[PDB]
Amino acid sequence: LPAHLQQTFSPEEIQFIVENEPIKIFPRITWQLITTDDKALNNMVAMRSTEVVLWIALLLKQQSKCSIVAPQWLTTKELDRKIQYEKTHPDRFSELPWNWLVLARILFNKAKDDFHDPIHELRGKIQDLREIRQIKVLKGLKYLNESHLQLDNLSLLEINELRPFITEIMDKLREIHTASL
Amino acid sequence: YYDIDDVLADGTEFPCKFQYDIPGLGYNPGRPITKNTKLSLPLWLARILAIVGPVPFVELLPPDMFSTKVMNAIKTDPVALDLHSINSHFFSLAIKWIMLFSEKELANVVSELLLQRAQELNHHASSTSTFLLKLEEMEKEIYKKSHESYKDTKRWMFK
Amino acid sequence: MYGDLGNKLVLEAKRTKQLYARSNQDVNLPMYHEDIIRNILKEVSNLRKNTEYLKEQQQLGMLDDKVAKCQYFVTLLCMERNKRCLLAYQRLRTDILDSMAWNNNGLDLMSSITFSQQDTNNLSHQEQEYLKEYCDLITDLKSGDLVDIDLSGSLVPPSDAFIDVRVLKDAGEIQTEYGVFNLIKDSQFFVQQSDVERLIQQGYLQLI
Amino acid sequence: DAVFGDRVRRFQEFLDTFTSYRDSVRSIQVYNSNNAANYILPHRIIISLDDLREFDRSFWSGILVEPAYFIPPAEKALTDLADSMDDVPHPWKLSFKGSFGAHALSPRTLTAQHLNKLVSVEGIVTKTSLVRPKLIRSVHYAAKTGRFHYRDYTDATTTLTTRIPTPAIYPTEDTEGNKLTTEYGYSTFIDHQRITVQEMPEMAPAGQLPRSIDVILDDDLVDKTKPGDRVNVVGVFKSLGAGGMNQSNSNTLIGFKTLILGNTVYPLHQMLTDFDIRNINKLSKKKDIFDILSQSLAPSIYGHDHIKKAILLMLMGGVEKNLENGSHLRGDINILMVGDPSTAKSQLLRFVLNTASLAIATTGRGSSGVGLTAAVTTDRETGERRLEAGAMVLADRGVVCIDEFDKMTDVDRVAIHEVMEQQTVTIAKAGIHTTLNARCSVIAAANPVFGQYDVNRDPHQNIALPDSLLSRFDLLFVVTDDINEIRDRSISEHVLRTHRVTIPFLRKYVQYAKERVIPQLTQEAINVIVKNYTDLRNDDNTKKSPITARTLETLIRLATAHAKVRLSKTVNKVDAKVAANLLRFALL
Amino acid sequence: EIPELVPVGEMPRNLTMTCDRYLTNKVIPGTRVTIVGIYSIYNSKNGVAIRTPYIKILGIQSDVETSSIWNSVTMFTEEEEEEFLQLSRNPKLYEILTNSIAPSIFGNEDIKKAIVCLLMGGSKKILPDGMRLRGDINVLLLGDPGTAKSQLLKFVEKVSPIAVYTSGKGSSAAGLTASVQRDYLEGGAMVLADGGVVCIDEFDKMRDEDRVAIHEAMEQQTISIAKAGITTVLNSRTSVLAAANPIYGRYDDLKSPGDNIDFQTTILSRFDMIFIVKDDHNEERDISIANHVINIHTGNANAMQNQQEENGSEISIEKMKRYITYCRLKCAPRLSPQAAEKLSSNFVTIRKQLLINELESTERPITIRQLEAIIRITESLAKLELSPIAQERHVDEAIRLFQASTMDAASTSLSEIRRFEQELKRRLPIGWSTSYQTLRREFVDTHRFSQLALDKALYALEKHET
Repeated sequence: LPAHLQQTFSPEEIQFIVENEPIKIFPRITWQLITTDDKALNNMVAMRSTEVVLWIALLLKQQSKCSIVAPQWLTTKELDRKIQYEKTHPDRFSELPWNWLVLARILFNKAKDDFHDPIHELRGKIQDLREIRQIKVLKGLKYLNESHLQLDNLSLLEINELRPFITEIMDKLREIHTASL
Repeated sequence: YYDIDDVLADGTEFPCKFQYDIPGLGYNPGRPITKNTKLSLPLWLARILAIVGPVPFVELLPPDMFSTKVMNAIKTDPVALDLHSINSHFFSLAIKWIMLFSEKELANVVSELLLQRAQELNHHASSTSTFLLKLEEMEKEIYKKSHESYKDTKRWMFK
Repeated sequence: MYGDLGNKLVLEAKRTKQLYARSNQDVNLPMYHEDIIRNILKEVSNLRKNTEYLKEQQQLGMLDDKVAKCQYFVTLLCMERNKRCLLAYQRLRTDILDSMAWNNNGLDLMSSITFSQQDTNNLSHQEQEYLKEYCDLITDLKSGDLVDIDLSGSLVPPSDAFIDVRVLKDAGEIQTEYGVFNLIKDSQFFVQQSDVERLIQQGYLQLI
Repeated sequence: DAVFGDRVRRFQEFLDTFTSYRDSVRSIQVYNSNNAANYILPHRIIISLDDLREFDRSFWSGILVEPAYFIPPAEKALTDLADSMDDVPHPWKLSFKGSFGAHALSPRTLTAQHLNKLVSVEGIVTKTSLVRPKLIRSVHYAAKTGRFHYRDYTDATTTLTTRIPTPAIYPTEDTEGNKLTTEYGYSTFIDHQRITVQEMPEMAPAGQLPRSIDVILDDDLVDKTKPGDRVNVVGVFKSLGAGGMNQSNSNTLIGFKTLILGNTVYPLHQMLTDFDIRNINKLSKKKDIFDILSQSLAPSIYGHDHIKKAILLMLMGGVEKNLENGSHLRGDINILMVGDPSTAKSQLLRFVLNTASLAIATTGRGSSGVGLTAAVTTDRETGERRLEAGAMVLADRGVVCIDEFDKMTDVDRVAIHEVMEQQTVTIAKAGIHTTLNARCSVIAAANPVFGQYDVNRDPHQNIALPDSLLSRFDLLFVVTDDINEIRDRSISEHVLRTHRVTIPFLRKYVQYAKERVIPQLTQEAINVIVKNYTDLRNDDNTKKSPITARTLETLIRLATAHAKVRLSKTVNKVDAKVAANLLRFALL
Repeated sequence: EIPELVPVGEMPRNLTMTCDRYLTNKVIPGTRVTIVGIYSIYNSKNGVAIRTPYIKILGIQSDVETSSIWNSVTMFTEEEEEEFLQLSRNPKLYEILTNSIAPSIFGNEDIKKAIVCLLMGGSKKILPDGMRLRGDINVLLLGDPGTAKSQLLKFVEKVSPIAVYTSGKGSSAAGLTASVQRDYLEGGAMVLADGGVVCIDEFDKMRDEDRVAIHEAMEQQTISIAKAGITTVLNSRTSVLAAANPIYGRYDDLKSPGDNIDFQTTILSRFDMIFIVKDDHNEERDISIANHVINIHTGNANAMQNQQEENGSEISIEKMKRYITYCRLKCAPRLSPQAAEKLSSNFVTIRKQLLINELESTERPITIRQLEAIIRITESLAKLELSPIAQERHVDEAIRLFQASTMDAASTSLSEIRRFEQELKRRLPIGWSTSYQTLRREFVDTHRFSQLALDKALYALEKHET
């Protein structure tokens, strides 16, 4: 009996999910281990980038034995083209990593000192792109009908927050209408 | 069904008059109930009495809640309308009465009202005041679920 | 007036959902109502008694009247109504219950079901037999895996993966499994998620 | 302002498709011409907001959000449609029913989000400022140049919208220099008033003071509501006056007093046809009806059949007889009830009141003195000595109730003597000096004049209110709740059964009976009431007291009343016997 | 400014403040607050120049506790239903409640229970026709001082969800309940305290004109006001609790039990439960109360007994109120048939027996109103258990309780002053030049005559036939 939530995912569970996405790293180190699902790696070379899963990068970052790379889409100069492209298409939600909220929480807790110009900038940027996008969702949510919605490109977290609401009142709405014919 | 909202929804009284005489009154010393007597019946028994008959046992006189004055007043300002006062059940209830009487006209009406509440309820989904007091019980329950998804996702947002 | 006692009963059922909702969930159900449902059962026995009586009466006196049908129809519904109440309440009670048997048993080394469920004897023994039979039922699921579970716990995912537990007036040391953590009031153990899951449910650990 | 034209052409269409209002306008245009053919109706057409949403939502949201730009083009459109009606041989008014609301508000919750927006207030109305004319259209006559000359005066409440103020005085030699005399009675005056509205006393949150706002009532609406009445006003919410910003003194921070114009004022809380009169006519012949009737008064009250009989016999009341060039003999019958409390004496009277067709109730002390105008003093206003009807003038032709009739000051009683028998009130006050007529019927319930010794106590000293009063009352009924044991159990059982030929046909039964027809008097009866009367004096003056010619008068009134109950065009002997009976149970 | 600091010997000054927009109606008058705002001055001609001070507010913040609202919610929380429904399960529930009301006040158990059955309201019926019976009852505490009744009322005032204590004659500038003031109903006791408890003292010392209003109000719950330009007919759902002060002391018990209030017992007839009480002294009980006070002064620590009563059993009275609101709104009780017939037997025995008692013209009473009272007690107490249905034993308590009230309904003269004969005779055969005036001058400097005394002896002799 899962109790909470249960129909929607838990906010934590979507991080539990996203940490399964691989991203590049800069190992300080120069057994085996096969583990199960990793496939990697031959002993990591210091000052050499390589591709590994996230939860291990985070794990090895707590010990500061590795320096995570910043994603090419996580930058303020990069985000600028994205909010510029977002203000100008009030309908569509543009192009999203789909994890961007949760990577934006996770990579800022520890890895923060690795980013170039992380301070007081990107958080200001993504807290914004997580603003106009949210209100655009609430103003795109007036057009609700059964059964269709284009939620286009939308974050996993954004999906998860509003899920019970939409997929509940769709189940009051479509419920009268299917049944009245 | 097992959920409390439905079995409670069936508890509501309707002004339904009898098509026929029925001696053996279970309600008191009639003994029979004279034809065309208007007696309030809960929905649970009254639901299949309109089907089984080829003339049904009951007329199904439209409930005061569905009075065309109301179905008109809900087309003005739903967001400021107080549902919790009138029944309080509406959607749990109205959903049954639309099928029972097979009325198309008001579908398009309530299907609108419930969008208009909800475009307001995504507004109190962000972290009440007085308004939370006037929701219908089941609608209210959805407010719990949304507000909880949001609260929890905010508490996850930081530490 | 006819079937309304069930509406009041489920109306009361609702408030336990209110107490399980926000909530906070400590369990502590007030009691199972045996009395009010006894009233319901006496009322329904009344009903079915008049039902078989009239079922005898159609055989003689009513002579298959068009009206007769109604009694076997309407009053029959009432039986269903009580049922609709009686199960709706009851399943609700099993929903508030089995989940409790889930999240805590309880947990290592269960090692027995005791001191849990503050309702205890106040809740009906008929439910408690179901309950003990149910945790006996889940012991077999515990015995298939072999996974291992460890299922009762860890509804919330490990991070990362070491935590810090601050003692909360617990004695201690009762940590026999894996190692003797030597429980000591006012002592925080920089221990892995492993034994933390198991020990936090009991009430020893406090801050994760 | 082609958009104001748009509003007019838009509102045009709304009418005549659908045409459901147009028939009412036609009805208004026709009814007044029917009064023109005879030998009053306000001109305004109630618009249900209900219908407005079906056509245009855009124009619907406007009337609520910005009524200043919308109501007047719709109005000019309504006049425009009233002139295309039939035919020749006025601004009108909108109403706005609703379909509330938003905008639903009590006066406590209002200001400013609700300002410059249609509003339906509701609450108590006080103190209702006094009705007064207001000038609108100026009309003049030039001579010898003739023609016809008019100015149009725009006040603060003119139309809705704000406009450059026209006032005041008169144009007086508009060019060229011709003389202009004011033409009165061609020129138009719309009446005008304002009434403040307090929020409902029962929905008041706390000891926090009540907040009332003022409503101006234009045209017809005037004098439609007395103060203290439940009212749901509607209207546009208007802020008028400068906040002091107009001048150059500042003064303070207080400013922009607000009020509501218009608009509707929905208040909130005989006909015998063909068949009824037939029911009476059928029912008149039945011989036992009197007892049934007498039982019809008391669903909740046991026994007292005699007393109920009495109250009917008051409702009817012995015609009225005014002799040629001589005084008139009193027609109506007056009643008193005396007994220990719980006797329902105060409970009975309200049921007297309801079905009574009038009249005013008065309980002990009191007001308004009950006597004459009371010579209300002083001032009110300027110092002018004025007076108003006492408490038996406005109740004329009706049933006055008096509760705790003993507790009333003797000063008043002195006047009641004049009211009851004499049948008139006389005011020599200051003053207006006149004899004005109050010919009311009267009931009174009094306690046991100190000490529950009402049952055992002597025929005198028990009443407590000597003397002539005791006589004036035609019937003195005693109500000691004293067992009579076997009578107590029965009463209890009755009350128990209660704790779980009608009531609406009674008064209808009564009015026809009252104006039709007066039974006169017959030589069947007279010897009966003479025998009876003489008996009473001779024997009772040994038994009890008081007895006078007054009693005789009463005998005749009762006879005639019971004749009315029988609907008989004549007095009868049986009736006489009845009067005998009730006057006996009065005495014994 | 707050009364603690710094009044010294002078009346504290009051600065005028303008709230605006969303801070408006944020604060109920009477609640302590801490304002922020700018400080500034306005002109307001009243020289020279003399501009007067005000504080603009941005923005206001109320103290955490002080009626922040909404302390009156028709639903409350959840855990409250839980613990309430846990309290409904107590066998000693009634009994433990009767111990909550007067921690300080000793004895007086009948009064002590009567308060309980009062607060809980009663049967309320809207049944057709328009006539509606009401709840709940009335209570008279009348008796000589040391009864603590005037303090007890202060207590009820605290407990009851909405309550107004007015002893008068009202007080101070607010009319005794519903009041007409001109710009309308100015709202008062009977009004400002509608739908609940009203506490009155000096009940016999109230003015006439509003006494009428009361007498008419208590039965039909509605008062009609015809004053000036407002003829309104409002609604007082209040249940009056009155404590009268009796005259001349114990002899008034020697006197007929009624006859106390003015010249009329009708007051006592309207009132359902009349309790004659007294500051009775028993060395056992007197030492109890005394020792208790010695404990109270210092070393101070007795008021703890209530607190351990709270740990173990008793209710905090902060909770009792929420409870009363709860029971009051949730459920409306109804009596059982056997209980009904039982009460029929009750009342007919009352009527018959006490009639037989009054065969002798024994001076004292019985109204069906009293029966109706008994009813309202049964429903009240039924609403304590919270049950939708009444029971027989449940009523069996009520009959006896009201029986104690009847015992209160049940309970020579020197004649010195009454010796008005001397004057009436050999003093004045014409009675004139004397009357109430003579009795004064003759008894004015004779160290002697009270108004009631003078009238009593007069009424006495009037009646006596002398």
